[PDB]
Amino acid sequence: GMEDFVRQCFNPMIVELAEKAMKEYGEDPKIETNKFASICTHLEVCFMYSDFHFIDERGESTIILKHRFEIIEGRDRTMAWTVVNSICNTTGVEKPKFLPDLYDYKENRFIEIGVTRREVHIYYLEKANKIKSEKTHIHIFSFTGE
Amino acid sequence: MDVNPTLLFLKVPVQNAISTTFPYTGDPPYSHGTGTGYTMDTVNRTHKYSEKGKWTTNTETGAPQLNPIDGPLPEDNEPSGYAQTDCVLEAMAFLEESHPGIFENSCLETMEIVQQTRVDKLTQGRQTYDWTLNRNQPAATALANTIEVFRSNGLTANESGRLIDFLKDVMDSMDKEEMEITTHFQIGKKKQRLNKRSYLIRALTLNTMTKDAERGKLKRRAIATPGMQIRGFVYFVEALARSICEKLEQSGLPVGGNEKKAKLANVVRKMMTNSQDTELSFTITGDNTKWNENQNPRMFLAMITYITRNQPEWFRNVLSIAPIMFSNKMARLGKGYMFESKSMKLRTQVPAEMLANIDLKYFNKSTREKIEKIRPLLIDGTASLSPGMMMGMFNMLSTVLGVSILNLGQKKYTKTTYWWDGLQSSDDFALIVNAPNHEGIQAGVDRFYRTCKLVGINMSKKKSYINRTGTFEFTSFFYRYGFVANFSMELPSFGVSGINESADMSVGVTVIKNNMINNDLGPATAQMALQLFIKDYRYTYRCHRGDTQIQTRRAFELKKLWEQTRSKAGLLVSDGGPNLYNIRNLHIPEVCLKWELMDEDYQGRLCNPMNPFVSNAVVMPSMEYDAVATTHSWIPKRNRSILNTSQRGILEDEQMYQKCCNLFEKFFPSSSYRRPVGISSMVEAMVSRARIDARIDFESGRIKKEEFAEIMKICSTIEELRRQ
Amino acid sequence: MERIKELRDLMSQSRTREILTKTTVDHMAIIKKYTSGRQEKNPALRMKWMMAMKYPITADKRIMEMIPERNEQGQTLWSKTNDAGSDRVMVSPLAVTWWNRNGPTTSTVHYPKVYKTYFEKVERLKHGTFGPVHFRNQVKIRRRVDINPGHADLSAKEAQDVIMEVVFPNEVGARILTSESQLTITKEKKKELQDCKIAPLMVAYMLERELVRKTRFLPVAGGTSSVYIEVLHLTQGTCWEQMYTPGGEVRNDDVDQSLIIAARNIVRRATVSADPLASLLEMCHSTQIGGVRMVDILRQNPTEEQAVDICKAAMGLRISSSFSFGGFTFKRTSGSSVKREEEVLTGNLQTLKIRVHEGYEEFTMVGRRATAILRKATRRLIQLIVSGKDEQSIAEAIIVAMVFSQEDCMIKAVRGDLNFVNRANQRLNPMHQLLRHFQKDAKVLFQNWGIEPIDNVMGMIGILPDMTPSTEMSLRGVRVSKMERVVVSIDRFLRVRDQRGNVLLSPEEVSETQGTEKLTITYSSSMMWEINGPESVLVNTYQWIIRNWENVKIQWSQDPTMLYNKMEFEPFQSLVPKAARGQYSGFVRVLFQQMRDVLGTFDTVQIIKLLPFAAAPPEQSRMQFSSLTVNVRGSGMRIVVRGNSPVFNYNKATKRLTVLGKDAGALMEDPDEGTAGVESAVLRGFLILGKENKRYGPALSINELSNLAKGEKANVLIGQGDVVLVMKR
RNA sequence: AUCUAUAAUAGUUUUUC
RNA sequence: ACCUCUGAAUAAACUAUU
RNA sequence: AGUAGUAACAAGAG
Ligand SMILES: *O[C@H]1[C@@H](O)[C@H](n2cnc3c(N)ncnc32)O[C@@H]1COP(=O)(O)OP(=O)(O)OP(=O)(O)OC[C@H]1O[C@@H](n2c[n+](C)c3c(=O)[nH]c(N)nc32)[C@H](O)[C@@H]1O
Ligand SMILES: [Mg+2]
Ligand SMILES: [Mg+2]
Repeated sequence: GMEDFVRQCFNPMIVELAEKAMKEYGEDPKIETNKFASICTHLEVCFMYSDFHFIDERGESTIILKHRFEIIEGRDRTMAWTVVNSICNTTGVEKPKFLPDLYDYKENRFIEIGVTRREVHIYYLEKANKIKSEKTHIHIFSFTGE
Repeated sequence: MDVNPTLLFLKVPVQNAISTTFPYTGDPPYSHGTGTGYTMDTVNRTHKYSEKGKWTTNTETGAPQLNPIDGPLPEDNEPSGYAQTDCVLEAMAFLEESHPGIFENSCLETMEIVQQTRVDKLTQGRQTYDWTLNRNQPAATALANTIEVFRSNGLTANESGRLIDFLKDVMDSMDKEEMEITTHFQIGKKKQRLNKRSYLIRALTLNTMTKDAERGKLKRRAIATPGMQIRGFVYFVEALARSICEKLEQSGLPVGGNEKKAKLANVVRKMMTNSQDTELSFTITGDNTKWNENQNPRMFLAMITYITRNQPEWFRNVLSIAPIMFSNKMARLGKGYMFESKSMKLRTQVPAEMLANIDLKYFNKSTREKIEKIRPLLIDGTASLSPGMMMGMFNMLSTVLGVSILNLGQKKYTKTTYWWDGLQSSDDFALIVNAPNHEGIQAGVDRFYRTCKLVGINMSKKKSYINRTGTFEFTSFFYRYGFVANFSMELPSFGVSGINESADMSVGVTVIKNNMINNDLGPATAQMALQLFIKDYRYTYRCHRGDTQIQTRRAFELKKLWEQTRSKAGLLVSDGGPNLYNIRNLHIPEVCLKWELMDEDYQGRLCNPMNPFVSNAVVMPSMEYDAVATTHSWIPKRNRSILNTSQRGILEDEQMYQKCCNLFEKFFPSSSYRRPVGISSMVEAMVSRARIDARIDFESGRIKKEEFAEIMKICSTIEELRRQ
Repeated sequence: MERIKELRDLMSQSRTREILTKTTVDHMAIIKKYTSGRQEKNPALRMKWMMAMKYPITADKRIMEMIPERNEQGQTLWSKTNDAGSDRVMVSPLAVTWWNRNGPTTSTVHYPKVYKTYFEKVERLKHGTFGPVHFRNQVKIRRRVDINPGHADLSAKEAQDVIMEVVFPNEVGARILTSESQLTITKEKKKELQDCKIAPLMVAYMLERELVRKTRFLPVAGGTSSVYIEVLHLTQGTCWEQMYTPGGEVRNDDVDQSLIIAARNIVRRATVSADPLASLLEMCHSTQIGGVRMVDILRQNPTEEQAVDICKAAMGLRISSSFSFGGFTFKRTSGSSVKREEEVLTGNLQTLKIRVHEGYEEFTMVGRRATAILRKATRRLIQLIVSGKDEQSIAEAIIVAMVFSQEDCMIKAVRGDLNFVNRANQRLNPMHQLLRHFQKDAKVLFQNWGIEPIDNVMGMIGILPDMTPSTEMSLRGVRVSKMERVVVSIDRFLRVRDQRGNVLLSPEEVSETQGTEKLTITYSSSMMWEINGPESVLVNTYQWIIRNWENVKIQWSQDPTMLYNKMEFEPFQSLVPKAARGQYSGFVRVLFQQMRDVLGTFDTVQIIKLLPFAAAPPEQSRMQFSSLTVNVRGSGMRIVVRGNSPVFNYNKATKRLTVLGKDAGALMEDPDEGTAGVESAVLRGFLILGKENKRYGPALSINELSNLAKGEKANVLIGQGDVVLVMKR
């Protein structure tokens, strides 16, 4: 019954993006419902992170033009890697070994967003060991407000 | 004196003049009418080879199915399909015991292949039996129709792009109560709604036809075209069989050409060296009688089950689907027959779908007997064919079975003073038997024959012979202490291939060079072959020399081009120039061979990218046998027979497909070089690429803010149009 | 802007919008191959049929404005009829040949750049040098040769990734170039193709022609490099060889490989001569490698190899007593070895023979990124002291040292489907296979090697199986540290001694592998096959016996000693196993002597078959031989003393002698041939009288004939499944 | 020393009474 | 009857070329 | 009639 709640609560765009992301790797949203909810929450967090942000003519952060963040989540691996490669080539930023979630133009770095049901620190250490990069920024949320 | 060419073999050994025995200068035999007679003969013969088996009625299709597995052991030397399942499992077990880890490693490689293969693998091939039209279609067209039908029926797991997801969609379609399709007629579209059993019969159906242009056969034979539902499963099973065969020394597949000859020679010499000097050695030039009409899909399922032991369940299921579908297969009968009335001087086509309940007075005696024998099997316009592998399918799994039977011939298994080994390629084999005396040789041959009978393999006695080891024949390769040259096999390749002028010139010279390297084509004969090819090339393309008066429609233009040229040697043969090829420069493209002899303006016109015949730039249109594209790389016309049919909307559809594909290539330059991958739609991918590129161009200052805003506005308009 | 406007146009139309929305990128390939069906079955017949049509050729609709409808003679050049499934129009070949004489002319100056490979072929043929044509007994062998060399230190996939990086930087996906070769080539081609004005697809195809290796199996004689393969039709035939040298610049690695092959062949052949040094010198002065004299190459080639160094020392050149193994230059500071073949069982349950070096030895390892000192005994690593640069360099050095040590732990550490034969069932070098296997994944090797506590000597660090610098326990016998030619004298028997007097090299140290040359090796002497491969050596030896059968027969009848000492048999004797040369020679000489004393038992074929084995110094033993072994590509191929054999089969119907499947010539029947079925050159001390004779009990074996005495007739199972009556003189 | 790129096209091989 | 259209793509493995 | 050979062509479709 998780899928019914996921479709009822999350808005249709995020649901479609999560369904596409799961189908890309053969997963069925009807069967894998916990993963469905996880991906929907991850996409919702990333889109809340990105939206309502712009860059002025000077080049500093502003809140309401070009958006401050380039969204890499919610795309198939081909387009996501196209965006990552193009940004790295045009900006000189180091190319990550794994697909990040956002690119921040102001800080000129990649951001790896994480939403965790466990405590923040263990998941943060897991992601830090996984990527093996000191440049890819990591930002971890939690359902408990940590 | 009466001339007897055959007497040449009295002095020249037959293997050294084996080219004389291939009459490949005349036209090959063809099939003129229907293939229904041959298909019915094949079905009747396949069921006759298994007639003592158990009869059942399929609960899902209603088709009568004959099961010869574990049937009575034969008492004679007639062909039979009564393979014993325990014997096949024991052969697999001993093959695994002689090569530890072969099945495990093959399964690992095949698991990787299964997980990584994309759906567009199915487009590789000429024709696929389209169940939505009950006839053959181009593989890409059949796949597109199947995907469209599945999408209209809510079967969209193939959108991932993986082949295994397409197979999941096929399995899900098998459970749909009703499958809907679309039909055209004299040109409107009509919806047809199949039921569960009708769709199931269509999905298990293989098309049949006759084989045209086959050498060395007096009588014609039937061939099969697999449908869209089974192709992926057969591909995965054959991938596993290929992984197994690559690890087997006796396998004749999948190695071809000089590599195959070297492998076979090394294996034969290793067998000779391992043989003791104090024992006899005999080799059997062996064929099998009706290998594919006696092998059973149930035994292939058993082999796959033994091979995939201790594997994940999904892998076993995806490998097992193909034998299961093949043991429930139906065969299309074909075109039918034509009836001629002599008195009323009329002829008419009788469809094969009416043979179920047609009066038998029209047919002759033999056809009437065929129809009487096959009528119980007929269902829904097809024939139930449970036993047998139809035609040219599962060749490498057959090779695996044959190699297991060969492997059963080690002394640890024979447990006597004789032993055997040899080569296996699908159904053809060669066998080497060692024994202290002739009695042991006879005993070993008998044991091999009886073991093959046990696993359902019938050695063709009338097409096999045995002699002292040192000469044999295997897969049309003639071995006389080593493989001999056979020029007649490659003789039909010489000539104008029929691509275009440049490609045909390249093919001619490359064929001459390759036959010099491989088939012992001597230098003098190579020069004469070059002369003959040039003559045929000039006659075919109306491109004789400018300084000749051969009256053709093209002769005036070539005369004009010849007159105005200053350096005649620089002109291509396609333009009426001379032939500069000899033995030393057979490997060099013609345009490059005489590049420095060309006039500047003639060369500029010939290699002009702005010419209408080929789609600082260079001429580009798939440039096989065409190193440098010129105006001679044109494309001939397509067949226009489809304009008289109801499928003439496919032309407009493919025109729009090409338009969309070229527009997409305008956004992803590497798409033509390497095939793009992705689950997103074409418009979505193009819009995302346009947005990221516009942002980067603005950031690097290549475009100004106004153009960026215009691109963003057009992208927003496209997004709005996308939903509506 | 144009792209987005065209896309907006397509999204406005209903059908194109449906295609663009419902088709994913994966299905774009399917719709790209989508067609109504090109009914092409016999393209040759179809082309012959279409060339009789008025307009068999399609062209773009711009031809109606670029080419007139009719020429001067009024012949029509194009029609307004459209091709099926397209907007292209139907045109005549007259339109193409009209364009080639009246069309607009562009600048074709970039064509040699875009198609550099084909014009490179043209230049190589243009500046090539042709030598004489020699009619010989060619022996071609099916081997993997390269037809497109591509780049040396690249594979097809690595080359493709490099091409994608160079041409399509934003389409590379997730690939990151790791190999230093890839980074170097990528930078070089990016700089070279900077500000290039060619279409990116064409640039990618150029880089594919330049960088992508392609190898195929072909029946090849002579050099196997690309420059020789492309002219293989010209240079090699069934009965002739055309001397030819390509006109371009020759790669130096090919020169090194061919020099190694030639030096090994020359040294192995010279070892069996009476004076090895003089034979080696006269062979090195008569040898050419790719149109270049061998002596000049030796004077200007820094190649570390045993046979190459022996050849250098024979000519007074300074040598470096070194060799290569797994990308490192080894040098034996002290110790000695004797090779010995030992059969071992691999970790993945494979049985193979490995050349095991006995004795205790010490070495120094030098590599482009690491350096080590190695001490070892027979299949046992005493200690290894690596002083590499980074973690991966030290890991590679440790792996190479472990494989070199021939440790049984290393053998048992093999996992997976590691094959030790070629895809064409050609035996591979076991050490190379072990190196390539453990250089892919060496976790199991390090796990099974063991561990050992360190005593903290000089501060040299330890190493753990997961490549960490421990200070308490390390890999067994492995320690981690931190970061010249010599005048020699060569003996008459090719024994190289340093100035002090210690032995540095010897013929026994020369590898027994029989490889093939990248560049054609031309040898100019009486026997052009004297340093050829084993198959050519055997075929040409027996053909030499056949051609010279008259005087050879006379000498065999009168003065056998000089016949056995012919220089022509020495290339053959280089194939007989060293330990068995004397035994075979003595056995064959006794057979010949019995054949002379028993008149009428004169089998010509027997003498021809057994003569080359009598060229060695005889050793007298009572052992009987039913077959004599000859090393051909690593496998001992037997020649059966009685009856035909895989190496040697004589056909009585054709009177034609075939060796290894190659015709060697036709014999002529002698008047003194024995047309009585009596054989005297099959058993060392027994004369074959006739067929089976049941009077003398059961048949026995050849290896149990010592108990028999003078005149004791018996039945022996000599040969392939035959029993005959033999008697003792 | 190793050495199945990918793809397209053509060609070759693969029979009961 | 005029008129109009049209001249016909098995499977697998391999080889060659791009 | 002829081609041809286990079934066709000796024009087909609109
Ligand atoms: O392509 C072949 C050869 O030409 C090429 N090669 C050889 N040398 C060079 C150099 N110097 N530069 C570039 N290329 C070179 O490498 C290929 C060698 O193939 P193959 O002939 O089959 O191998 P080889 O017979 O040389 O044996 P290999 O395994 O490579 O070992 C080489 C060398 O090492 C000696 N060796 C091994 N072991 C374990 C030894 C030992 O324990 N003790 C001593 N004293 N020597 C040992 C081998 O016997 C050879 O001498
Ligand atoms: Mg992510
Ligand atoms: Mg056969």
